[PDB]
Amino acid sequence: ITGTSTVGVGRGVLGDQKNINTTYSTYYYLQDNTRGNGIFTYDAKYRTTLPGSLWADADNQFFASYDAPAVDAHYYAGVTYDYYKNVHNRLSYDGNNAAIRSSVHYSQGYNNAFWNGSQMVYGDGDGQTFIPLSGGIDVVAHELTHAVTDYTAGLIYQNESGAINEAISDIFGTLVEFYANKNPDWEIGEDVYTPGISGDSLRSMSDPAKYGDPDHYSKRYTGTQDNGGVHINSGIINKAAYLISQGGTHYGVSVVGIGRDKLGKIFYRALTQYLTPTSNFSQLRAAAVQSATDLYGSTSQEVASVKQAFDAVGVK
Ligand SMILES: [Ca+2]
Ligand SMILES: [Ca+2]
Ligand SMILES: [Ca+2]
Ligand SMILES: [Ca+2]
Ligand SMILES: [Zn+2]
Repeated sequence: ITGTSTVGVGRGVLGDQKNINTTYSTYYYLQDNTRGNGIFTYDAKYRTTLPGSLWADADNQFFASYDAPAVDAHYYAGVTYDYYKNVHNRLSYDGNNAAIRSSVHYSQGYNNAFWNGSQMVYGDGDGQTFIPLSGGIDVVAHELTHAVTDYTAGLIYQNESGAINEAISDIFGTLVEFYANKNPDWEIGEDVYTPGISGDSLRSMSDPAKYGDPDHYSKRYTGTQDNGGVHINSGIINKAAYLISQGGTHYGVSVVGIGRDKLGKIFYRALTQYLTPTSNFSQLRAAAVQSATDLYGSTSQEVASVKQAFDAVGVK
């Protein structure tokens, strides 16, 4: 809507206070005009009809429990936009400042968050397995990254290409978590997963096997569930990414880490310049090696580490 840009204050899912960009026109709306064509957050009101109604508030103060998921979805979408703009010089997910839209309070006791091809959607969780999903910055970044992938490589959401699609979202979800410096780690969804259990997460990039996911190509899932194991086989690529950044010896293969910044630069280039809709793991390796070569030279330590990481997880 048309109005005056202002700043409100509220509390997120984890109870932390933060300032959020809003728009004033009779009511204060969760519409951030400071980033691209805007960031809009909607209330789905426990229904499944999307996007719902643009979030309206009477006093620009968002401290009600019902407001929490909206505050975080709005705020973290902004942080993710900042990451892509400042680190990769990319304006929004389409590269042309497309408006970012998110809906919270989707359905009832819904334990998922997703990108539906046009916007992000967040459930409130059942309170046991998950609390409002927008409370996890890696979750929000994971979802917005699916939008970036759709507009670039376009990796089909099935089998190996789908696993790469998933890994890319976990990788950048984690890099954004580090960018915001919000208790960063290499775990996925730890902030909103099982509030009654501390120290766990949905997936682990440092050690995928901790939750039963494969950490080597020889252990890849070949079944039909989960669209050919897109959330399972992503562990193989997540482990490779972790090794490239942090280093380590996996299955007897030693990798010299090159850091998170270079990991991001290599994978962003691979994603935007070399990957295609049907790329498989072997092609991802080729794309990553070529990207590192473009950026650091064929005889660089960076290229060497990329090769070692993929060798470690069995991807030739
Ligand atoms: Ca209020
Ligand atoms: Ca964390
Ligand atoms: Ca995390
Ligand atoms: Ca937990
Ligand atoms: Zn995903």
